[PDB]
Amino acid sequence: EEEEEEEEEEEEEE
Amino acid sequence: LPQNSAGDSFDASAYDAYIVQAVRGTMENTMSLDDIIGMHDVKQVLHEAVTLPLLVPEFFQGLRSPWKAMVLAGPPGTGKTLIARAIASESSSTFFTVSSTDLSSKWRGDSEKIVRLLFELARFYAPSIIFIDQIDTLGGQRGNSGEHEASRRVKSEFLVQMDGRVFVLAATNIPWELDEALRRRFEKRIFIPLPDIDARKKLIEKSMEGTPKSDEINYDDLAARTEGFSGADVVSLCRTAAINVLRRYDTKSLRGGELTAAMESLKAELVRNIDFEAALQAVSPSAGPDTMLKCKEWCDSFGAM
Amino acid sequence: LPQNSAGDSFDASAYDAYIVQAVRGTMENTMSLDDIIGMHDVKQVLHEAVTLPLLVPEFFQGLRSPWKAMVLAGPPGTGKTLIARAIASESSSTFFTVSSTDLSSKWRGDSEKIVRLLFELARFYAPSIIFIDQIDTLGGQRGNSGEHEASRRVKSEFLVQMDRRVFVLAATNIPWELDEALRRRFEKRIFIPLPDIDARKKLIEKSMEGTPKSDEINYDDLAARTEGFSGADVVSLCRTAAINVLRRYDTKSLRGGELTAAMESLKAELVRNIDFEAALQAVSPSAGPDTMLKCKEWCDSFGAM
Amino acid sequence: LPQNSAGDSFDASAYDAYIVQAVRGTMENTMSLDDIIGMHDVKQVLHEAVTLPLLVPEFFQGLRSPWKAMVLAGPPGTGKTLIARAIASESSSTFFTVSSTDLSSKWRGDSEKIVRLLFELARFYAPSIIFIDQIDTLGGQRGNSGEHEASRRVKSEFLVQMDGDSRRVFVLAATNIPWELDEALRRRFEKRIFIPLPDIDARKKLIEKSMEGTPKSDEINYDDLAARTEGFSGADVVSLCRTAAINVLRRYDTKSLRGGELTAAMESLKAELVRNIDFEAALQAVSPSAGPDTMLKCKEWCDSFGAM
Amino acid sequence: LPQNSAGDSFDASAYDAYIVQAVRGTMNTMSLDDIIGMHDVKQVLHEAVTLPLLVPEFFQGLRSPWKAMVLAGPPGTGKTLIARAIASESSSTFFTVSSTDLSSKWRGDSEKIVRLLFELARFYAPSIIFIDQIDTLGGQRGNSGEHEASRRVKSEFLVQMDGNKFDSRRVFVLAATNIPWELDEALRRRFEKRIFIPLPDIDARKKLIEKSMEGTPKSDEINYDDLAARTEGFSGADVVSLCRTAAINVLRRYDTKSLRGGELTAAMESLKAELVRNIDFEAALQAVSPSAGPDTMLKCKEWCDSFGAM
Amino acid sequence: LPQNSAGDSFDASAYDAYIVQAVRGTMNTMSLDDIIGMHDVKQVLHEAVTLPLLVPEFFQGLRSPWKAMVLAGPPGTGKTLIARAIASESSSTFFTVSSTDLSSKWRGDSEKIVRLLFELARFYAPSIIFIDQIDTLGGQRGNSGEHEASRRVKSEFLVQMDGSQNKFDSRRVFVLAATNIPWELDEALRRRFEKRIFIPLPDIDARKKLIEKSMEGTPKSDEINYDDLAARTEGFSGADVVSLCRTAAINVLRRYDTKSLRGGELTAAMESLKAELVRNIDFEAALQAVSPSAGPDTMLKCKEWCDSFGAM
Amino acid sequence: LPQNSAGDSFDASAYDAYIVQAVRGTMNTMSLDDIIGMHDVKQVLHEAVTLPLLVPEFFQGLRSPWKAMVLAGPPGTGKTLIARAIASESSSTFFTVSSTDLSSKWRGDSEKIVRLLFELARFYAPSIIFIDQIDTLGGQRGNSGEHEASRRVKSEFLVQMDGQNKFDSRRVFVLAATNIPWELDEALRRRFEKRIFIPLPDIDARKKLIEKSMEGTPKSDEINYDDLAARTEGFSGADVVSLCRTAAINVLRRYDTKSLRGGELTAAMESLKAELVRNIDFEAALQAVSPSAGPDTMLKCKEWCDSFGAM
Ligand SMILES: Nc1ncnc2c1ncn2[C@@H]1O[C@H](COP(=O)(O)OP(=O)(O)OP(=O)(O)O)[C@@H](O)[C@H]1O
Ligand SMILES: Nc1ncnc2c1ncn2[C@@H]1O[C@H](COP(=O)(O)OP(=O)(O)OP(=O)(O)O)[C@@H](O)[C@H]1O
Ligand SMILES: Nc1ncnc2c1ncn2[C@@H]1O[C@H](COP(=O)(O)OP(=O)(O)OP(=O)(O)O)[C@@H](O)[C@H]1O
Ligand SMILES: Nc1ncnc2c1ncn2[C@@H]1O[C@H](COP(=O)(O)OP(=O)(O)OP(=O)(O)O)[C@@H](O)[C@H]1O
Ligand SMILES: Nc1ncnc2c1ncn2[C@@H]1O[C@H](COP(=O)(O)OP(=O)(O)OP(=O)(O)O)[C@@H](O)[C@H]1O
Ligand SMILES: [Mg+2]
Ligand SMILES: [Mg+2]
Ligand SMILES: [Mg+2]
Ligand SMILES: [Mg+2]
Ligand SMILES: [Mg+2]
Repeated sequence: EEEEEEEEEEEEEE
Repeated sequence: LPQNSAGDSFDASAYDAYIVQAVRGTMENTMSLDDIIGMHDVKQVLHEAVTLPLLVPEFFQGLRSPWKAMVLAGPPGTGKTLIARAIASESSSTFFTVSSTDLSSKWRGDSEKIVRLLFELARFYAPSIIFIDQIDTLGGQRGNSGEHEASRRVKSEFLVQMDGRVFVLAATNIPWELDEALRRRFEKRIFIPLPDIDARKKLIEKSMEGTPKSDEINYDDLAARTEGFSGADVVSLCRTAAINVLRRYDTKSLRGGELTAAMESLKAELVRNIDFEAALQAVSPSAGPDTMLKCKEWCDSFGAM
Repeated sequence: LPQNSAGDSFDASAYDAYIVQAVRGTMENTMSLDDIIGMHDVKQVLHEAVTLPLLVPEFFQGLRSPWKAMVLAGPPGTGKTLIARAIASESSSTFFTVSSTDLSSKWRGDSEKIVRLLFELARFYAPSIIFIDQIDTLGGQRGNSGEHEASRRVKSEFLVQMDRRVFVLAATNIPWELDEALRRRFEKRIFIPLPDIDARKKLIEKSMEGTPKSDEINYDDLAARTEGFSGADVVSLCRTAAINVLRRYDTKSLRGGELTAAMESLKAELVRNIDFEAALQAVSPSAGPDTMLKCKEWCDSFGAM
Repeated sequence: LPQNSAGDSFDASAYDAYIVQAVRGTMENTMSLDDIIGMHDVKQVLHEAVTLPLLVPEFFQGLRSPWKAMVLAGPPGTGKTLIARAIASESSSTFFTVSSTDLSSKWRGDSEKIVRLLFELARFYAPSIIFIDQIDTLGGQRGNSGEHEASRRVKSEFLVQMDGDSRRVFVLAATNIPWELDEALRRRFEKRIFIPLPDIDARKKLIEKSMEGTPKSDEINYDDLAARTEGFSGADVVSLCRTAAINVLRRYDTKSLRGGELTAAMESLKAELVRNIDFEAALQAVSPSAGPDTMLKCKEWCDSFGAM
Repeated sequence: LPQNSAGDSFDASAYDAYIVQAVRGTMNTMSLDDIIGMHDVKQVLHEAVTLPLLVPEFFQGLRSPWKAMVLAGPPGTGKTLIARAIASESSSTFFTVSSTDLSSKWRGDSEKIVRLLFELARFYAPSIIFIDQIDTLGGQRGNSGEHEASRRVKSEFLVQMDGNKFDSRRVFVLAATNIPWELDEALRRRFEKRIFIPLPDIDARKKLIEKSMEGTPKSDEINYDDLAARTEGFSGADVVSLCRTAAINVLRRYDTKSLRGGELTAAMESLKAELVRNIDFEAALQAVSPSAGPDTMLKCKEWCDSFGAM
Repeated sequence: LPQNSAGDSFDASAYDAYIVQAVRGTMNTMSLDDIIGMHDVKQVLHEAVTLPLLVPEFFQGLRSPWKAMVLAGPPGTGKTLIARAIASESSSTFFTVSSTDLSSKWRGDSEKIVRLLFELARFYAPSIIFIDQIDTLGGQRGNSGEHEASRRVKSEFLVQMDGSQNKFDSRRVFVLAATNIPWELDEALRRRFEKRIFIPLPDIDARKKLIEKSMEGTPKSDEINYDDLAARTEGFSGADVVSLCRTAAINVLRRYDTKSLRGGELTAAMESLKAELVRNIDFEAALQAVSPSAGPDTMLKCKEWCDSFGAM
Repeated sequence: LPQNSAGDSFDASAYDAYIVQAVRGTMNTMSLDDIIGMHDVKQVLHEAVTLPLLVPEFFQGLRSPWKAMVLAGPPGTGKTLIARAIASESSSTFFTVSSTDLSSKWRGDSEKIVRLLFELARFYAPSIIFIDQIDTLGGQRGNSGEHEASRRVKSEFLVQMDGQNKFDSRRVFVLAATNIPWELDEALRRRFEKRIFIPLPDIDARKKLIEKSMEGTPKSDEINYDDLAARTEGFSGADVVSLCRTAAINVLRRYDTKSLRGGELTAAMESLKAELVRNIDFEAALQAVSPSAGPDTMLKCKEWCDSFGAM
């Protein structure tokens, strides 16, 4: 029985 | 979970004791049968897809294909949910419900078995009907880059369990966020437009029932002076007039002493035309029209509408 | 979880230990609603939505059913988190105070469960008021560029659940960043203006009730010299006047010897007219009215007062 | 977590074991408030917002309730961290310090719980003092373009926690770009002051307070060194003093003496005065980081929106 | 993570795996007399690194050692050479950090790597950090198209590079750049010595040619004064490239394009003992031109003469 | 990633999967006598690529082999074909890098791709890297209107191109680049390229040899005067002459009637068209029907730049 | 991306899920002799994409088939119709690129579209890419206000168009169309061999366009085609068809048909279809739709195509 978390990314644009 | 019609029983011991308890909590009303005042095509498709193959079951079979899906799109003010509630409280089918909450679990391996148990329950109980509300949050794009790995298995079990009695139905607000493979299984994507000058007059004549109204109000002027209103803002206008009837008097300065006599005098009074003027003077539409045109473009491009 | 009227108890044994702890942690210092200067229409809508169904529960039956939402939008400092505290004070209903740090949910599939338990618990205690503060966060557009897969689920749960009575306030500094459907469910959108030249005189003459004023009875002059003060700055003006009454007697050098009666000699000193000049020449308003003009434009183009 | 005054105990159970470690990592009598010269308004506000509610607490009630925030602003070398260390050293309050690096985590919903635990501990312990350095980040208007989502909820938690029990906190901040602050956050900061470059007379006192203790010649004219800088930033005067004190090592050529007789040459140099040639050759070498457009922008902002 | 002197041990429990590896990944025997010119930088590195180990009682109060230095000038002059020279001459720990050990796609790593780098540089020894090309890393803060995750790194450097009366362990921060006017107005206060390094004059290129040509057999026909008076406007790297083009030209005088395998190893045996005469330099002086016309040198000379503290 | 000589292996654990795949996606039968002209480019390639492979004991000290070259010229001459020829006639691994390999959506991926490219090019072999179109990749560093990622890619090249302080265990890397706009490079990246050389438009003898080379195998007559075809293309590029030969070779198809014959008498007549040779009138028509991509002002600008700041 | 011949399938696992959809969104009612005149374009299209299909063995070695063409000239002349005709006449896959598809939000998510487009065009059958309005994509590189987001798509076109050169997998023929060709690159113009000028006024061929367009079944005495073709100074190839549409819609409006109902409603539209066109509604079509072409574009295009044009 495993659990799952939530990360955060960082994307860029012009 | 209870038993079904015709004497059977379900054996759900393979899944855990909380998946049953979390999918059972979605399965005696007088909801509006005829009081939806537009969308004759949607009533035609629903009446030919749920009732006529269940009254004479040989009328739609095989080469005469009965339908299996519908993805209603449109502006956020028209009546998408009311038709689902009407066909829920009208017919004799076990109406299910699916949100974005009943398909999420903290553990791993429990976000995919819920959909399987749901479709197994729907194909076991009755000729059911599922109403997956706000499906644009459930099924997005599959092979993206900023997507967690938990949604791909949900959409995979969804598309693998889609083939199935069961008549699925869903309603969106943003239709272009749906998957490119998801629209193939939706056999009809019907656009729901805002009501025109002909429908608003019937809307006012139905929404002003039971309330004592003066015989001077002209429904054509009210139907023509609301260029831009959605479905809900007209009902908000009819609410605001009957509340302006209350606020015309003085009930804030006085309290306690014989107020029920003044409240009875308020219940005696009736709605004039100046109350409609004050109500229409101070009610704006919900949103400026761009999403209506964008959903009309999407249903003209990819939809069968 | 405590009980309610008629001794029933909630069966919240299908939720985790910290979810129920959060919803119980977000759940009567007597203010008065006539201790707020201005905003007559806000008090009118709050009256018709909270106080009158308690007195006469038979007038609100059909079309005259009470309101279900409200939004106060405007500049910062105009009294939006004060009417919520006043209506929390002088009512028998169960208050709530939801924010954005209350829905953190580091795991997956918990924020929508907290929102569902919050509404399912507010519909248990039968008169309830929910106050979502600063709904700019967790109330953005559903199809924005940078969004997660959980914020859209939170917004969808708000859209599903807002369709035994509750009443939901809100507060915003930037109302144009709200959604379309979530803007639609708020049946009352009300602009809050900066105080005029009449309300500022009332506000200073209400705020200065304890400290002895002697000869500065030119309250018309003192309310005509402040041009664009934003309501919560003229309280800082009076506070700067009282501390300037302190500042004229040099107390930086008096160390230990008789620091009880020397400050009792500052407890009998009156706020003369010399202090308000030295308080007006040292306090400036915090903003320019660009956000005020844009809020007025949005509430004139979309506001349902 | 320690136990506060009156022997109470904090029940931190719902927070994880690393949030509490971070807030514990955020948590003397070395300096005093007489070391800092100038800045009369900041000393007055600190005196009637930190010190005076400890001696006479039966006077600051009602309309005269003490202040609850402050933000300093000015040129980037004029001294606004030194005032925070001085009020940390001359007080009996559990002094916090918070930068913009210990509010960060790559998990969803850990940047806005550190702030909530921070304000709850600052209320729980004592009449505390929170000092947030470089607040131009975690500022910025919320209607900005290219703003990440969690950096909006950090500002929302800051906006909710900073208004509202006789438990006193005093949020203190410092920045160089004050016009890039949030709209609804520079309302909560009840006193926004300006701190200029030193005038013609404060630089002489700064020269004296730096060069006291070091043996110097009796013919150093302080008026000429005071009037000859004319635009120095306040830290560049201390840098000028350090250069004029190390020039007496750079005058005797100690670049080739190594091992033998060098260790006695430093003992011979340790008793040598700092003459006028050192200050002339240090004035020919040190120039300030000029471009006073930052000072003029800060002056115009703190004269159009500043509440001294 | 290794130990240090006096047998202590670091405890990195609050950091993940790939952060301490990214700081571990940035942790022969040439002398400081191989640098020609640059007396100011030699003097500052002397009284900031060398002297606080021999006599520690002198640098106590107002004579405390420095903490930073920015080298700024034209490209190809000896910025990255003095750093490796002072790395290989001293005994302290040397961190060669650059703008690619400070970036990751997650949020909250790029401002933790800097904190871990400064914590290790303070824990280990009187170490030295060498931030290369700081013009990339620290710009002006209130800028136009600045990303959000660069303000945190600039503020992290700005907060860590100045912070009690106890625990006086030393950290020296050396940095080099060639467009120095884009530095932040608050970051130039931290770097409290901003010396400028110029292009070599007529008396330094003679010594550079005489230093670079030792090790190969040459004739006594060449006049180094004429070669120092004709190579005008040359930087250091172009003078070394000229001195390399001469030896490859004396390779080029014997045509080996027709030979293939047969006695080719024995072909250069008559050439590996050949001298370098004046024809090679008289061809290489028109083979090689400088790299850039002087505009950046004039802009740096006008910058460092108004904001420079040498 | 496969192994190299002496059976070692690469530990690419600190990078993700898509970076390794994006670098692995960028990794015969020609010769160096197929390039008409360009003597000095062949000279630098000879004394920097194929001579240290045979006699490595000679190139030590001041005669260390070069590790840079940029071929900057007008856009008609041979600048990619020489790179493909030196890739074919060698034994070193080749890395072709354009400007759309070093691009990604996230933050901090282009620098890791450049770092992995240089680490694999040092690990695998005495390799060689061909960065085509360097002006879209290394531009200027202080111009108005550039993103905050191109400056970090430029700083990555500036740091990685020099280095290797350890004088022992020296593995060879050789960087080659082609450019049409040579006044659009940063000065600290222009300095890192030793041997910046110019590639000119072909002269009379080069055009004569190119027409003589490109017309083998195709049957021709014995009355073609190559001196007139050499002297009449005054101003042609090195790539327009093959276009002239191709138009003169399909003019023998345009001379007969295949546009009138529709279907029938078309494939039965193509069987005897393969033996018809090419006479002078086809070259006259092709010379009248082909004009060069003229405008020699850009050749003048590139030649003045390579004469002021060039190193050969 | 369904399939191709011989049952194989593409492996686009290295790209995103919106890039492949934006490329898949790119993939006729005329014959090849419907487009009259300009037979040089027909010559290049015959010896480029038509004839290598039947005989694959003749086009090898020096006589390799072409791989580029440019259709420059005045607007409204028949470039898109030629592209659609050569698409539908053969069995080639037909892509179509404009400037409105090579633009997205994320940095570097645009140059993957061109690489995926060319990889798909090589992966499928011998195909045709119709890059329309190339004056927007490829200008000059060293410009004054040149942005840094289109230089990479310029360089990607330059790299991808010419790329190892023998033993060809399948042919790929890229088209172009522009109204202004002097604002082009120098390394993108060179990849476009066989540049072709097409002229607007073909006066005697406009008579053939009249005879193929003016299909009016009544008015057997209204044959004034000589003056109607001699009054075609500056009339482009589309304004003639628009004039025929105006005349054929004004033959039913020169007679007063406004409010003719009540009695015999079905007869008023049936007695109108046989009305004979005259010169009076033809005068309305003559002085109504004026030609909007000036000699500042055509003379500059003839001055450009005479110097750098390889017919
Ligand atoms: N045709 C209609 N007949 C009766 N009422 C209608 C009609 N169209 C709209 N309404 C009114 O609009 C309101 C909202 O409609 P409904 O309850 O279906 O939710 P909805 O607007 O479909 O939800 P969403 O915001 O997701 O579109 C209802 O209160 C209803 O009174
Ligand atoms: N109209 C008013 N009547 C009485 N007091 C007021 C009024 N306006 C402002 N104040 C005073 O100003 C202070 C700030 O008011 P409040 O907390 O409502 O600001 P706010 O606008 O809700 O804050 P935010 O800008 O974060 O929404 C209150 O403490 C209140 O005492
Ligand atoms: N009024 C003053 N009296 C004495 N010393 C001062 C004064 N102002 C500045 N200093 C000097 O400033 C140095 C500390 O720098 P400072 O306090 O200016 O930080 P800061 O530059 O304000 O922080 P930031 O970089 O965030 O602006 C000390 O060495 C101190 O000698
Ligand atoms: N003063 C000097 N003495 C001896 N050699 C020098 C000197 N200056 C430069 N050189 C030579 O120049 C070459 C390049 O030096 P270096 O790498 O330091 O340039 P750089 O300043 O780092 O270039 P940039 O900083 O612009 O990238 C070195 O090989 C070195 O031998
Ligand atoms: N030579 C021609 N033969 C037959 N039809 C022609 C000819 N020239 C023009 N036309 C007609 O002109 C109409 C317009 O042509 P088309 O749609 O190609 O415009 P276009 O050239 O694409 O416009 P633009 O140049 O602005 O892109 C077509 O319907 C076509 O029938
Ligand atoms: Mg709904
Ligand atoms: Mg508020
Ligand atoms: Mg500071
Ligand atoms: Mg360098
Ligand atoms: Mg090329």
